[PDB]
Amino acid sequence: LRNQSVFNF
Amino acid sequence: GSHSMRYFHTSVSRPGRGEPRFITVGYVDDTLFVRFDSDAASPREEPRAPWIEQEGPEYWDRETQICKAKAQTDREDLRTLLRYYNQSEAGSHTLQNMYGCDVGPDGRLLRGYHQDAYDGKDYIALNEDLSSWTAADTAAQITQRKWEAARVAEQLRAYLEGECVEWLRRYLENGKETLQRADPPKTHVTHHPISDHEATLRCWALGFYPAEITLTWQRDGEDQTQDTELVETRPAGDRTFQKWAAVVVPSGEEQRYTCHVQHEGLPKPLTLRWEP
Amino acid sequence: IQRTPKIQVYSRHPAENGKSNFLNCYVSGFHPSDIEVDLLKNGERIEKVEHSDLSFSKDWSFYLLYYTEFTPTEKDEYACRVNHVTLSQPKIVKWDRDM
Repeated sequence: LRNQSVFNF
Repeated sequence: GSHSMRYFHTSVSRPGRGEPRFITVGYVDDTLFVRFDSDAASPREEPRAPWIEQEGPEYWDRETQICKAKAQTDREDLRTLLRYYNQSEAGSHTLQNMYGCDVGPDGRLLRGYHQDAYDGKDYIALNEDLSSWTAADTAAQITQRKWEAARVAEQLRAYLEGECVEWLRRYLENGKETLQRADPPKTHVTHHPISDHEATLRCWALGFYPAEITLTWQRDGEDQTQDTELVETRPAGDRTFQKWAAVVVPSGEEQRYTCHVQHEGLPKPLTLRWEP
Repeated sequence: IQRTPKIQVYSRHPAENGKSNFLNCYVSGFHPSDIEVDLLKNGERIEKVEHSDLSFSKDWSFYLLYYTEFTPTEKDEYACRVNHVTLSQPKIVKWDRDM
């Protein structure tokens, strides 16, 4: 199951 | 035995040839089970293993949404890194990300991972503590500062210790027929005279799963680590792997060399020699 | 800074003349990801060739498997021809049923 969290550099 | 789950992601920009191509694949050990490709006919996350096909429509929609959102964040991040590295907008660049978890035979977390690379070089990595960062340079330190401010490591640790380990455990159970079967290597030694005074002994390992294996040559019981030619482990296409290890030996001394094979499908390491 | 592909050409199963098999060309350890791979039969490009989905190793280098179904014979020569930004000319690796 993938991680749903979104993070940008 | 022990197991791993990994998600791999690659975005490749191509200025003047449209938007970046995004491909992500998911693995349990050396078995591919899911794939998403932005340039496919109808990009959706697709099953690649029978044991994942039982997952319902809600699973496939959730995964597809996450893939599409990651393709978008990668496009934004490719633009960011051009600024952080003072680069022209004209060249092609690559962004890679890997994350996942390793579990032991009891299903407990052995290690969690989350790491990024730009143009094939380390950019930023979550450390083994799941609490601190390794930034490769002053550009990645800018991301480190933003991620420290936003408590990103804490969000990743929660996923890695939680959903990652539990869903890995679920897949191992649903795919127990294949994921929990180790196929031992089929082994043999070939002999190739090179000259009147030397010959190559090549130790072969075929049809094994998972890919992890150790092939070593000993001469009179001593490891020949610096004199052994070791090819990269390679996929056969039927889920199994192949590998060989070779030594150049003086003609007539062949019986002094023994090949030693270590693999999780073997109860005891094997020893073999050229059986002429 | 780029990494040139490692190339291995081999069969799925030990080769037996007249017995159906798969011819593989495994390209690995390369960066950037774009690469051109052809499988050749007697120096000419084979048309039905499939490939795996782009993935990468712990050190970020990429790998792909190119493959085709084939029935080996004593006479037919097989090879893999690879082009990459690190190569000034295509690299041809012959299939040797002992490698």
